[PDB]
Amino acid sequence: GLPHMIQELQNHIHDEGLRATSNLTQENMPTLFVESVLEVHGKFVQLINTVLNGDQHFMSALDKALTSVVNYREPKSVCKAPELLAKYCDNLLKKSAKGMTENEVEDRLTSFITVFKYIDDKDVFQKFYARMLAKRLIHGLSMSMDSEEAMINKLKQACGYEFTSKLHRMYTDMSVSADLNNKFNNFIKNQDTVIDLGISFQIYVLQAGAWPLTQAPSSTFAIPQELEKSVQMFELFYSQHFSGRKLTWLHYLCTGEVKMNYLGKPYVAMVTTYQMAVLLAFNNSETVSYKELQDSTQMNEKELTKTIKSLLDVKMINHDSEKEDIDAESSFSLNMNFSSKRTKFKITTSAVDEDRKMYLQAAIVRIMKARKVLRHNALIQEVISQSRARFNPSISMIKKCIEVLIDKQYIERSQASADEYSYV
Amino acid sequence: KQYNVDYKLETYLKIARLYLEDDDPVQAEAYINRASLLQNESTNEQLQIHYKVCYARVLDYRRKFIEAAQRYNELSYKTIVHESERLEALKHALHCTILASAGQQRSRMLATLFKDERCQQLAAYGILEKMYLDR
Amino acid sequence: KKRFEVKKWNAVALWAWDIVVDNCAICRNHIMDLCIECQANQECTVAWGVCNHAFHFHCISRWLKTRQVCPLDNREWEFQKY
Amino acid sequence: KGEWGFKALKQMIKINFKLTNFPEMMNRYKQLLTYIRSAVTRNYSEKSINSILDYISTSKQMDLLQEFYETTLEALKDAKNDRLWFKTNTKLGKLYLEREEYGKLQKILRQLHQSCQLKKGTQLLEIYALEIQMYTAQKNNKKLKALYEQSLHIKSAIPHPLIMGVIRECGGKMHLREGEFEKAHTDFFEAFKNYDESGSPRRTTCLKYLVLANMLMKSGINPFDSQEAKPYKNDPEILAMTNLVSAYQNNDITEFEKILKTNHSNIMDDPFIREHIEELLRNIRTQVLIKLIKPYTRIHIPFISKELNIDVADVESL
Amino acid sequence: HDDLGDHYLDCGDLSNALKCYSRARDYCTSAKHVINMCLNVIKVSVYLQNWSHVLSYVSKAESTPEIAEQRGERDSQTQAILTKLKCAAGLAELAARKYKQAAKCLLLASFDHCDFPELLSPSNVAIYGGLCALATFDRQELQRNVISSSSFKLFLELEPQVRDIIFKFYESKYASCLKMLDEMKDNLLLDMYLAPHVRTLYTQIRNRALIQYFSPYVSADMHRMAAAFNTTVAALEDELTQLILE
Ligand SMILES: [Zn+2]
Ligand SMILES: [Zn+2]
Ligand SMILES: [Zn+2]
Repeated sequence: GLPHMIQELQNHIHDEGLRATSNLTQENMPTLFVESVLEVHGKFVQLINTVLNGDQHFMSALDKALTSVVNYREPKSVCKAPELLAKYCDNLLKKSAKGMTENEVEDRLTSFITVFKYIDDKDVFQKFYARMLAKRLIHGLSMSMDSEEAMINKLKQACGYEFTSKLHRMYTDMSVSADLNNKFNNFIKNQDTVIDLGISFQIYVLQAGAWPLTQAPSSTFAIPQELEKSVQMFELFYSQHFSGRKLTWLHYLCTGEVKMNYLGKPYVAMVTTYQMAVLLAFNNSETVSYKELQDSTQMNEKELTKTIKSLLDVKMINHDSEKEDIDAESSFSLNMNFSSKRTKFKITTSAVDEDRKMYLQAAIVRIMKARKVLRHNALIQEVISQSRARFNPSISMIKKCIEVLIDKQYIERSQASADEYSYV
Repeated sequence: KQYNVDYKLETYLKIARLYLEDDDPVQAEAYINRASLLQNESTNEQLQIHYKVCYARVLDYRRKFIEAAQRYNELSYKTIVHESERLEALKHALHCTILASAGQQRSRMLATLFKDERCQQLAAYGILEKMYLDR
Repeated sequence: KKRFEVKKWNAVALWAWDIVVDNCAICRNHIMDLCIECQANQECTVAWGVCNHAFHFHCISRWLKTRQVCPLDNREWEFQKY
Repeated sequence: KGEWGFKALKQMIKINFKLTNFPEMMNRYKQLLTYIRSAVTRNYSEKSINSILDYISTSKQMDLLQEFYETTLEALKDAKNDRLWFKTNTKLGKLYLEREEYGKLQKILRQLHQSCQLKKGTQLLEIYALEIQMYTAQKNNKKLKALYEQSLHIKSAIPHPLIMGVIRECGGKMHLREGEFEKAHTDFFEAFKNYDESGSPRRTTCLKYLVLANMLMKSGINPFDSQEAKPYKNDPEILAMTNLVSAYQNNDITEFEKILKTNHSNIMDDPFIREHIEELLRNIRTQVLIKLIKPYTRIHIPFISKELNIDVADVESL
Repeated sequence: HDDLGDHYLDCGDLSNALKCYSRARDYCTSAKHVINMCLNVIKVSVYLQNWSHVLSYVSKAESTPEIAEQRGERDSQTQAILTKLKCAAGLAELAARKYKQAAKCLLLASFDHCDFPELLSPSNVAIYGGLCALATFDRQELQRNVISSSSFKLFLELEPQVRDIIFKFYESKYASCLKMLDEMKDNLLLDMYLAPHVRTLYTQIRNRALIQYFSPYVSADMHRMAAAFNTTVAALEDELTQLILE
């Protein structure tokens, strides 16, 4: 009776969702997906609120159907939905030129939080959003700090403080970087001896643990000699200001301006430090060899070839013939005759997993039968102590297994306290 | 510069050893604490043996006699080192156990050293056997 | 002064603690030691929190059976990393 | 115009400021402000202006700065006063407190909410921290407690780690005064974490208070065992506190009393440690007494007096 | 009804007031009006010195809103009614020879919400909350409800004598505590709502002190005990004989 119609309407909703989400263009797919799911959810919630005075079971089945459909896993393919939603967030929060007032963005985000709540795989979306927010903050592509703070607050309300723990630290790092720069300027200005850096220095000091950026590459990039005084002075300032910390300069994320003024006044170019070391090495003569760049910039082969290719895209330097492949000559040369047109020239662009999941689920079930009641921390500790024999567990995987067993009616959350589990 | 783990481990062990020869147990322990964080990721067996020897020496210097005795005893079970080095590690373990505070841990260490058949060659086997028998 | 000078440099750097963890706050032994409990009578590893405080797994297990907070920052304890 | 054009205009602004000519300076500044607001998006130009007025403006020019601040405050109320008004208010109002800004804040607060009948957590916490600082300067303990409990209601804010330092330090101080050492410890730890993350002067004051709170809650766990507090363990202003903890934990009366006597004019001078030190030298004495009488079934009171350095009457009272 | 109540308050007639209240009790529509009328009837019952009606109305008021709003809502921000009813209940229980419950339900008062000087002044409120707690509360709950309570600190500094009495009694000091109790007894007897209940309370306090004085001892000197209790050895011996007998 009741379960039969509940099940049949659940399949009806699921098929309606698939039909709505199918036959969509691959270019604007995030926006269409978000809008379609939002309109379906709004229509269904209106239909169930206007009729029969709630009937909680109907929207419970609707939420279950949405949760099942959003985690639509293709054979061997990962769930693309969290990445899609993260890209939608990044596009909404970026500085588009088509209006996009702050109030409308906030309304869109607070409406989007509903479809966000169904992800159930929120760690992939969290990592994607963290990476894209880091890029946006570093490159200054955020249209408003208020919108980013509002989005982080909405995410915190949706899930919790622990979910938005690193993003809060990134936001505070951006907030305090300006104060750090002002204090560094005061420190160099108030020194007993005059300090002339020769460079207008602005830095973004970020938490290593909070930010996804890391010195994962083994690049041996030699520092340019002109801006070594800046790094030495800032290291001294940081040592005098914050005790017990160390600095690891991300040389692949720092940019800067090189000005040409005696070659016909061709305005100023803006390039990364990787693209600046080679230009500085070009000061010896118009033509240089790969050996000279290797000995000067001391960069790895991959990074150096990437820099050379990017320079060729700029047409800053060129090869006379088609001998730019892997060889020993690599006789690059300047192309000053191809002068710039603008001024800014702002260029900026598993079997083991399944085995571990099954082991964790079996361990959780066995422990829950052993105790018949436990707390979250005690359950996690017991699971770790039991499964440490084969592998080191990940807390995210343990929590996912706990959630999937709660859904499977193996264990239940206590009515009095939500952190207590009981075996059923 | 991002040095390799072996270079940092070797430099830390050298600094700890130099501070030990300077009779500076606190700085030796400070620079062995850094080495202990890198010893678990290095693959050099010689580096691990040197770190274990230096850690045992630091613990012995800090008058952590029972811990240094256990470290020396487990270092005397390593087949990589020479026979003389293993015997010296066993002798140091025996000396630290004799110098340790009387208790359950010290009694168990004394029993373990007595069960070893190589403790007879050490010059303190009589003291070891008299302390093992609660005499 | 030069032929192709540099005007501005927007640096990006990551700051981290020189020494993150060197001793469990509960057992007072080093974080790579045997937690003082496994030392006297015996796998001992590190168990981090949401505050990234890195106590011994056994020491924090014994602490959690009496107190629900982190020993250092006195905030609600949540497991992370192992 | 453009970037080079605006930079040239700023150079001319500097040049005209060099030769004073005050009326021209004011009307030029007003026209610049109006043009900037009416044409270009504020955010980036405003942070650039904020960075501009700190490198040259700090050198004396007190009356000119007062006039400029007055004119900016008067001419910025008409459009919006949210970007830089908070920081200039905190900077200028620390010393004077001329009793006027609070009045209009109270008037607008009464006007805004009750008349109409949190999405504003960050600015609410900022104004709460400003009120907390002013009331701390005025020594209003009850108002500080009320402000702390009122700010505790905000759970959707992302503030600067200096606001969260001020309010958490106020909470720790009020918890210390009331006697809740467990809450004071975590409040002071949070305040010190925020102050260390951003700041410098008010950093080795919440660490001392956190040390005192940790020692006042039966101790256990060294405060200088976390990442944040460890580098400042050997700080000249924290050496006394870390020695006090090293003596308190692993209790020994001699070391504690020697550190107290040596730093007679260093630690126990502010009314926060000097008031709470009498609770110490009693908890550590109690722990020493407990450890001493553990293996005994009958013990002489004069023996305990000799061991604890206190006389017979104090031993009996303890 | 409001004018009738005001006239009855300023006139003093109570029988017709009781008749009007009985007639109007059946007409209740809003909880707030019931609250005001319950407070008024509590005041008139206090004036009449009839505590059974006070207890019945207090119990009705507590049991009406789903067992006092279950566990408990956000603490008193501007609703000073709860402190007023707690103070009235404390006065009623104290006047009913029930000191322990009076202290229990009187200690839960706030200075910011005790600004009505028409039922019980802060000075005598602190006096009652100190004396009853000293006489009836054990050491643990006296520590956790008086010395540890920060809200009662304001009341204690309002009347420094009671604060000193409690602090000296708690810290095993009885000569000074009993001397100051005797000194303040004369002022306590001139009071209105405490005097008939003072003497017994005092004896209780003394007895408590006596017991506490022997709590940490297995052999005690009678001379030092008598000196600590401001009495001769013979009187102390008689008092301890009576205490041992019961
Ligand atoms: Zn430990
Ligand atoms: Zn262990
Ligand atoms: Zn913590």
